[PDB]
Amino acid sequence: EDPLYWGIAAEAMTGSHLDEVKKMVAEYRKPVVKLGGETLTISQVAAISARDGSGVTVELSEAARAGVKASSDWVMDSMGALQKELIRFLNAGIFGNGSDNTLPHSATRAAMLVRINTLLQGYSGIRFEILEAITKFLNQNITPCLPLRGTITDLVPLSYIAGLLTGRPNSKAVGPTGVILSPEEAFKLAGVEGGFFELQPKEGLALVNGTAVGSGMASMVLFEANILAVLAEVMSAIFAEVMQGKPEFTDHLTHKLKHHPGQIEAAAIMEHILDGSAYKQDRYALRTSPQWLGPQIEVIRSSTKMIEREINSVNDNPLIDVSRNKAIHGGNFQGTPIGVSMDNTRLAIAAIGKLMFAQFSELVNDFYNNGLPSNLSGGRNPSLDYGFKGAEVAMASYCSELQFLANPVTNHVQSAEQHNQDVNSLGLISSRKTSEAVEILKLMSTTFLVGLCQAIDLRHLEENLKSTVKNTVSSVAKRVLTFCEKDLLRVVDREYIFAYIDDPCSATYPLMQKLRQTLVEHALKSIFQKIATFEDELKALLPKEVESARAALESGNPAIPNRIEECRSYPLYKFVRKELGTEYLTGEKVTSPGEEFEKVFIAMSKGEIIDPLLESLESWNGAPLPI
Amino acid sequence: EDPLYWGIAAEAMTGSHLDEVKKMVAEYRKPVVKLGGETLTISQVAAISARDGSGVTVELSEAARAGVKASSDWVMDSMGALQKELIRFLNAGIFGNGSDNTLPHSATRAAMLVRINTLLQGYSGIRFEILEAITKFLNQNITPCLPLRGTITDLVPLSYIAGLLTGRPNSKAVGPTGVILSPEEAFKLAGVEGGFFELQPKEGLALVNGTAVGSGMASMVLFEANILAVLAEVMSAIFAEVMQGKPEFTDHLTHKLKHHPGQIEAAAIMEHILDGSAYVKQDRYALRTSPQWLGPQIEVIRSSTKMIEREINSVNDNPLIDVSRNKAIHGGNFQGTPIGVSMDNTRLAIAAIGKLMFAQFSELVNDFYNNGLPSNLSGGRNPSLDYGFKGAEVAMASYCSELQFLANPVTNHVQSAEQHNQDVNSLGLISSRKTSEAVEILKLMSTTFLVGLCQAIDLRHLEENLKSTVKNTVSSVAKRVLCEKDLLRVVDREYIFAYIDDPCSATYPLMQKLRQTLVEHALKFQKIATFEDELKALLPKEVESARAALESGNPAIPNRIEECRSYPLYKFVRKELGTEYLTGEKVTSPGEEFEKVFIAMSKGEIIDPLLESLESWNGAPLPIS
Amino acid sequence: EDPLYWGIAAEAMTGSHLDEVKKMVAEYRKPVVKLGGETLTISQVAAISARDGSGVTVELSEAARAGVKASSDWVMDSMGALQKELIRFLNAGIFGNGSDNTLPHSATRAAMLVRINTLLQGYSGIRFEILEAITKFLNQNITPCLPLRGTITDLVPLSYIAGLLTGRPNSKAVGPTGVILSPEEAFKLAGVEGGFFELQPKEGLALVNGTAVGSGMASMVLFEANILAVLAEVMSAIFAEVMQGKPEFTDHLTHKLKHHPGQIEAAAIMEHILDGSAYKQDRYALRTSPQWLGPQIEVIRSSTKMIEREINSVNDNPLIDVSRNKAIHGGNFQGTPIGVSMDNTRLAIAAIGKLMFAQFSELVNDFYNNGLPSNLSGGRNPSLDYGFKGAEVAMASYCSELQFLANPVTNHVQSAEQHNQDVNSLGLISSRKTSEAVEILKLMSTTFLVGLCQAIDLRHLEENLKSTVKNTVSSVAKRVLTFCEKDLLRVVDREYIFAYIDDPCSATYPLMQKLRQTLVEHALKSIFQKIATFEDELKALLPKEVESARAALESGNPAIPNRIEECRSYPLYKFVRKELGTEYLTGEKVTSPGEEFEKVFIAMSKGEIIDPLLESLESWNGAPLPI
Ligand SMILES: COc1ccc(/C=C/C(=O)O)cc1
Repeated sequence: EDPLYWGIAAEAMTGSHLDEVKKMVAEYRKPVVKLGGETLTISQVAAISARDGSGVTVELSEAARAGVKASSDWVMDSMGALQKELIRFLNAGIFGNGSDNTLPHSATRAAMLVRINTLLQGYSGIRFEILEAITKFLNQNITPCLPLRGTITDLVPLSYIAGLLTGRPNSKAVGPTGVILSPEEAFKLAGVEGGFFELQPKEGLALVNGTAVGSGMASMVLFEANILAVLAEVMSAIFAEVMQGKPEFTDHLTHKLKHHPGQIEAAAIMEHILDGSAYKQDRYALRTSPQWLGPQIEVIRSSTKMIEREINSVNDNPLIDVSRNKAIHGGNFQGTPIGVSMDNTRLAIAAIGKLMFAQFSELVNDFYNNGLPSNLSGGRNPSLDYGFKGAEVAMASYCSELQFLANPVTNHVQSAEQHNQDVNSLGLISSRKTSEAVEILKLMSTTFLVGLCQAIDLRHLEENLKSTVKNTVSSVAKRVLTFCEKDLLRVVDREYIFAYIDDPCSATYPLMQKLRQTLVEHALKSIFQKIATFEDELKALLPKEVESARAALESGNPAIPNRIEECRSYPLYKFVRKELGTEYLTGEKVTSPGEEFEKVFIAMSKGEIIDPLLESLESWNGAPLPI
Repeated sequence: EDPLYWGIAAEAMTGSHLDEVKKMVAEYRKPVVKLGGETLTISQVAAISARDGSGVTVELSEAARAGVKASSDWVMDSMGALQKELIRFLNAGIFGNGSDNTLPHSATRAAMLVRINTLLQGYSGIRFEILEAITKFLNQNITPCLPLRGTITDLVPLSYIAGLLTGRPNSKAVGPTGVILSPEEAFKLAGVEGGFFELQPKEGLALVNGTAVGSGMASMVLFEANILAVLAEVMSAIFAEVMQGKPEFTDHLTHKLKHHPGQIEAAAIMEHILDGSAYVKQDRYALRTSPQWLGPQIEVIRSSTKMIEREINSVNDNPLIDVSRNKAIHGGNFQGTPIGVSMDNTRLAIAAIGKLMFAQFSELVNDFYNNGLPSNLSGGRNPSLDYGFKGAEVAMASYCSELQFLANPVTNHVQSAEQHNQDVNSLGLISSRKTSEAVEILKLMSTTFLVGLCQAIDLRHLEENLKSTVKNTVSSVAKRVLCEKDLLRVVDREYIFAYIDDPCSATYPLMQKLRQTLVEHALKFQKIATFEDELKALLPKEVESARAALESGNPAIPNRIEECRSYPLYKFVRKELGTEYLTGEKVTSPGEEFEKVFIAMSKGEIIDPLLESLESWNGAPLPIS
Repeated sequence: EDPLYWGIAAEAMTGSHLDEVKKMVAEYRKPVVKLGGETLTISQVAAISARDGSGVTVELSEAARAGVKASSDWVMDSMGALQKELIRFLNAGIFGNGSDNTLPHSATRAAMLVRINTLLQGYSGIRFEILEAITKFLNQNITPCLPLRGTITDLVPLSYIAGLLTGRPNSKAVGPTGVILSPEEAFKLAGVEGGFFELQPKEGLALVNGTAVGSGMASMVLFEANILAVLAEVMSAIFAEVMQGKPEFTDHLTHKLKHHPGQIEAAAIMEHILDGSAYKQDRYALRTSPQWLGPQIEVIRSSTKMIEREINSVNDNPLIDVSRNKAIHGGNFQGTPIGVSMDNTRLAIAAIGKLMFAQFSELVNDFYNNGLPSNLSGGRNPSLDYGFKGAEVAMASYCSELQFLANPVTNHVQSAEQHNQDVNSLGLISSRKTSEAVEILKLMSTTFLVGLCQAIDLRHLEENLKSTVKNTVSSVAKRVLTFCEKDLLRVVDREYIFAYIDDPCSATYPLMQKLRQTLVEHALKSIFQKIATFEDELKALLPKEVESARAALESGNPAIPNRIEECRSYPLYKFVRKELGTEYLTGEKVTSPGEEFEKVFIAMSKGEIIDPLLESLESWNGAPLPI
């Protein structure tokens, strides 16, 4: 039914993207990664790549040993300085001093995990003992030092894993605390039984022939990319809340009629956030965000399945086919799936960043943000509070560099190795630039998320102070003006609080101006003789009441509670504010926006945003609201 | 008659690029960098950016004190909390954990230096005392911690220099040994007296409104780029030396007739190396066209240098305080377009230089194109257990591909920023960062190529010695067993490394062309087998003894490189640094040898031997014929 | 003094960039191009490349014949099917059907001119007769058909010039009117004496070995680029006029203190426009335009000198050195100066386009354009006139594609021709993408220039109608209100005309609102009883007077004449409006913005914008105003 395996690949793209992320997070946090050569996922690669003391360990399935020993025994039967030479001349990378030219140790761990899983299928002719030794290195967090560059997708970097296994004099390894270790010391601390391995024929190739380094980092990258995409879907909805945008842009009819599944899910996710919210036309960063993100999600998801197939592949050469009693020469080391997927993912990451920059730009602009103060200024004095103006420039710098990284790597192939490798995938290089793009998207996600929480608090401030103004205006009108008191309060309804609240009784601001106009309108239809009195009484009472209401709110005793507390998006806000301690940014305090950004960005790097994010949708049935 | 200052700029681009590099190096090594707001060079920025204990210090010219105090007093006489707010909201950068999101402290020192120089002209309205404090931080190697990202070209990274000066609670500084310091501790170690500064009006803008970070690092990059450009020129000649290429490709007529000065100087530099080569006794484009290829790259790098050298002596403040007319001048000198343009153009030139190195390296290691050198430049007796630079060649392609990727520009990704008030911005520092990345990758290719050239040199030394050996014993077997004039001609023509691993191998040419040779003279046969039996019994012994003698340091014919003008770089790599001839019969790997050169290169130790290769050059091409 | 020729190259970068453009335009329009092998300029290449019947002809200097015959005679003395073979196998281009794969005929003419000038030096060993034959083809406008692609910088395209000279059966040529011609017909119509040439040794190489095609189109490109740069400098100043921006951004102190000569000239040019103008803080597209354009001009100018040296070079191989009696083998065919200069110019063209898009965006936005109507709407009814809204989207599409073309071509080199050409410059390809970028910049220049003229007329309308409102308001106040009449007119001074003029007496617009406020302010200090009367009289008179004033202006009889008539920028406006007939775009007429854009864009393609542009600066002394 499925001779070319199109069908089984299609079966993996069914279900919602969120569910995959939910499952992805679930198996990431499982305590044991069992390698059988067929079931490795990017979440398991990521979980192992972490050096945060999670406790995760790697186990090799004994069901695969028989196949591994068979191909190994086959090579010995068909038959050692050639293996020593292979590792020597491939040690051609450059470390220099420092870590700027060394592969990140978490990326080395990813490569080590993938390198094992791609050798368990049993077609590589390498001793199971070597696969067990690399597992000890992972479990005891003993990482060999690999060069950052030197591969076109990974003879050179992988040879530094073989160099540690064979006890090369130049081989170095890092301990759990950053200590430089010699090969002997590395073996002693990892518990590798016996001494250094004397590589048998084909064992050298089995270790260096393969795409594990590129595919390993691509797995780490795509794990973070799948989270950040969902985080982009939810933040677009939170963005629509504080922007008070028309929620019909999520209506399922609109998206159903495009058939794009990524767009339909994205709109359904946002609809679910807005459907449980207590809060010409809207601009594109808001109204078209489902159309904009849909394809990006479809790309990250499709790219995820490419890598997952790669990390469960046999990418060495030649293939030892015991069943047929012959070695098969091929080109499964050509890591084209890595370069293509990372180039496509990097562009999608940049498209996500562009939308976030566009949304952030709307949020901090009083021309577009529907009443919020310019720069999301939070202080009583807008002239001594410029809020996120500095962050807005940073967002432009983030986005600009993201669009530069969106360019591909795979269109720069060189005819290499005496033109024998006249085509090569550049996979790892692409994974490296896509990792850089994710980290910048994390910078943008940190800044954007803290701004939304600032806007949330400002909406909470708007409602409380708009009520205080109403009460004082009504109290003063009942005193003095006795249809005229009903129209006076409609003015307070229409005017944006943050257009006058820094000085409620300034004759140049719209409150006192439009209040007077309403009185003049009625006088023409003595209401004019009382204007002077009304403005005197209001000038004496309103400033005191506004200040009182703001202090009560700042003191935690608001007259009207923050509506976010009853929003489906509350967990993310609760996480930033309550759990992390991210504080309201105001020009009356010394705390700078960056200091608040550190908290979210650090936690986001520790994966602490996964739970509050998923909790915002945990009651979603995975379907749109009926139309 | 130079009202627009075109001519002053054109006068700067006269003389050779080399002389400019020699002056640039010599100034890098001066023990004192005196700032006057007008004479700052990239070499001075590079020398101060270094945190290597060189001892270089910074002095402020007292002549600029008056102008500085004038604009400072004018502002105060024109009249606080706004200066505290300015630095607060511009502290919008993210550091996280580690140093991945932190500006390298060397780049920070560069920014601090340029920041001082761009305020000494007297048009910024900032107290001289603050400039003196930053100078203490530099000379005491007390560096504030700046974020790597957050600017569109430097209100944000520059605000963290101001954050240190004002004693912000989140402000962090690092000591010479990497120890993190508080703003109070920094002032103590730095020697700054009086405590934190309470910024006066305009002083906040004076500190943060410059282009110092972008321009500061472009100076570091351009310093490295200027040197690597000359290194690429010299190595192209050494490449043409070990390749035995026709030196006719450096004939001045060819390059005189194109007029391009970069191509003329490049052709003339390689001509000087080849004209003084002891090997003196068509080619492919990586060799025959290298001057045409490198010429334009040096012109862009040299042009880009002058752009940045003007930027680091400019006044990028705003507003400018003009006391002579008693008013502030609002403009846009903070627009760092010269940084983004020069860095985009320079990165493309770096990529073109790297592309040439890759093509040359490829020719040098391919036995089809390297004129008798062994495939992969293998140095062992058993080529089946010595693949030489095959792994390095793969790394070169990886270095080259990522460089072509970085060759793309940054300045074509401008976003309409800050509520669309900054609807154009230069992105200079971002471009400086990517060009700096391209530079470090080119250092990887130069290290690998340079060590590869020394390998090729030792392989020509092995070839000549073993060519002489085979000739001799062939004449011995010829005189004793027997013709000779043709048999001896076979040895001179044939490539050593086509048969030397097994000279008398029937499948190899030496023990085949001699048969063909003897049979030819016979046809125009009974003495063949005896001569072969005599040669088979004697040639392995004589070859192994001469090869072992060369390995012990007492070869028959000495290495001709010692009598070449290119010897300084070989002596430095092979003798001074300890780099060793790579061979599969030992366990040392190519990387281990690359490490020695890359580290030395990262510390500037390649500069001296490089310029020494051209010390005797008069700066002009030798005459025609 | 100048052994490496750095000095003589530096001497060519002295003087103002404008002067070079002035000289450039001067020699472009000279009737004869005399080739001596040393003095060819891009303006002469451009003038010859034109097929517009300018009458320009090419003359070969007899001073060069001696050198040409010497090297030719030298080859014959040192010594023919090899020349026949060289041209045959290099005829490997593909034309297909149509012109999408054919080199533009003007680009072929550029290549032909450069190909001659690079063979007149006398080091190429080719018969002077052949150089004379190609000259006939140029003078009689007989152009061989060259393929668009097939060169990495030009064996293949140049071989189709040799194919015409040797009468190849596949060779085709185009006539002055587009007629396809065979080689025989081409010779007959051009007047080439004798039959087809039988190429002697080295003559085939002399024709195909060289960079003429890339350098030829680079010359055409840089001629237009030098004009468009000056046009960008002037339009930034005109932009500042209609924007009513602070002119101190051109103050020479600011730019003198950066030392950047391109910035100093750009600011001095703008200062000169504004210094003779009768017309939070300003934004960057305005205030930093000299900083932004300076480097772009320095790049185009420096790139110009690279190409001019290339078109006067000997780029064939081997070089026949008669003086030394030996042929010199080298690599002057490596067209690196072309690729580098075109890549750098393309980026600068994109930087110019980005600033223009930024400026256009400010101009059409009522939040930023300082009183002009949104979209530069010109009709009485803003709801039926959206002005340049459609053009603003087009500008974004222009700019976006320009930033894509800003990417380089020279970082995509392939190891070619059995890896003998392991490095190559890709010059022509780069020239082709830079030509595409210029044409898009022409689209942006057309649209932006017509918008400025729209804004000019709107400023003329603003002044006339603001005066009409003043007179009616004063006439009504003198009637009814008799310090109060002086404050009423100050309101008219402060309010932007186009914020209310479409309905001057709407109670929801700011005119009637802020007029009433001023009356109420005075009444509180009976002035209140007369408000109703004042608004009745104004409602009856003001609409009639506004309409009368607008018709008088539309009828050519404005009460106040258009201040542009006395501006140094008047020529460009006079050219667009008067000479070309570009009409005021108003939603009350059927004419669309594109129709007006055709006129300017067509004329700009015919070089008709050079004179009005230069006339705006013809009285500039080439120095900044004293500080
Ligand atoms: C991002 O925060 C900012 C933005 C703008 C400025 C002033 C700029 C000028 O003087 O033209 C200062 C700080």
